[PDB]
Amino acid sequence: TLDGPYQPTSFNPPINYWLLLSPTNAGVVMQGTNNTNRWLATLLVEPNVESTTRNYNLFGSSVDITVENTSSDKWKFIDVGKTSLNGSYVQHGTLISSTKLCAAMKHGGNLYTFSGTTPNALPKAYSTTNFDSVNVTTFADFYIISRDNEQKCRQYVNNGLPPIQNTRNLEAP
Repeated sequence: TLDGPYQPTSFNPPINYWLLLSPTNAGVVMQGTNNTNRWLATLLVEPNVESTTRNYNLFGSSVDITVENTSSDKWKFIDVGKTSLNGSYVQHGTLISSTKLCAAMKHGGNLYTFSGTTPNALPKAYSTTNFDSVNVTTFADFYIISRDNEQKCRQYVNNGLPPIQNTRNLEAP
């Protein structure tokens, strides 16, 4: 099989697969909803950004969100979510990254993303509801890595993608 890259698209991902996103610049990286109780997204903020209100298109709506990135050297991924149609988005996990990669996976009713600071970012679970039916729309090129190969996803998120598009076969010893 071919891990990627795949171009921005919308689909409902199966459980037990990581989607590894490779955005180029700040903005919305990906979003997903179950159309019932969760509307979710990951935002990207470049280094060296003082607290500022930015506009993001989430599910077609114009949403103003106050963001900051105090890191001089690393990019900041921000997980955001709301739990009702008219609810406010709030910021949850963050991933402070030199690689500009983030990732999400549905497993066991939970939604996992990477959080922390590279090269020591780790998967962490959101478990406030059953997330199994949440779809995705990606706004960056992305790769698909099975949970059985989670070690490969961890290594890429923390250390970078290979310089060529052969991820199926490229892994550190």
